[PDB]
Amino acid sequence: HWGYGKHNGPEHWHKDFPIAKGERQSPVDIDTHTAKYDPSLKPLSVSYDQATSLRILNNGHAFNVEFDDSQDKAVLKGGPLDGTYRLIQFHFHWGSLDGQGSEHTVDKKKYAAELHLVHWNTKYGDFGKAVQQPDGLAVLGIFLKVGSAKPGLQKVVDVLDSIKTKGKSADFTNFDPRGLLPESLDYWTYPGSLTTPPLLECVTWIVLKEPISVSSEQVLKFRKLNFNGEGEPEELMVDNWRPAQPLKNRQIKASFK
Ligand SMILES: O=C(O)Cc1cccc([N+](=O)[O-])c1
Ligand code: NI
Ligand code: NI
Repeated sequence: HWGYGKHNGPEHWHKDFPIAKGERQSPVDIDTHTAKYDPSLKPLSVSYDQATSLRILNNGHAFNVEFDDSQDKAVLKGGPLDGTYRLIQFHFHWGSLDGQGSEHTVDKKKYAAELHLVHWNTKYGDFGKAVQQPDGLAVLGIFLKVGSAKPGLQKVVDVLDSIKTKGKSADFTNFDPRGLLPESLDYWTYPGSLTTPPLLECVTWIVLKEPISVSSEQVLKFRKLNFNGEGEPEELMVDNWRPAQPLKNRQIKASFK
């Protein structure tokens, strides 16, 4: 019964999941000066025109916007990836304050939040099987800074009062995740892991260099969510980020010079 506190937070997870101290854990600090430009990288293809959003769920640690992943409707290809990766969900990690919240850091800089678009490799047939493989997932990570509002985020922000507490869901159809992407698809990539239990080492991370801007008011609404279930004492859903982990024997590659 894990979480983000003093008593059950990241620094405890290893007792249940020894993989927490593994060789390819995420997130990491991205040292921009030491990431090497890789000309082998094929260009990134994000194909979200046919996406079908279904539902938004407060899972007790974040909220997930879930997609129909029963066909190739929203897919990621190219970049560092071999093959086709299907969008299953996106979620965010965020802070109690604007000065923290991202999982990845960039030269030790923390952003206010980070958006994760989670995709699984179709060669494995479903998500559950994909997470058992070293190349099972591709997560597109996008930093959020506080400034101007992000218009394409507002639909997400407005429904959050309907999923305040753990286990609540709401219909969330017709949402276009294209409206959450920055202009540039320049990226860093490295092999890593999920950042909550069970911490599986199944992720090719693709972290975009260009952040999106969201308003103060938008992020404030994320911080009104609750970790707890309805009828339990209120614990605001904030600081649901794992800190940077050791890079170990990995290289971070850049798609750009
Ligand atoms: O890495 C995370 O944010 C945690 C996590 C936990 C469980 C599933 C996830 N997913 O990527 O579908 C992600
Ligand atoms: Ni538990
Ligand atoms: Ni995540």
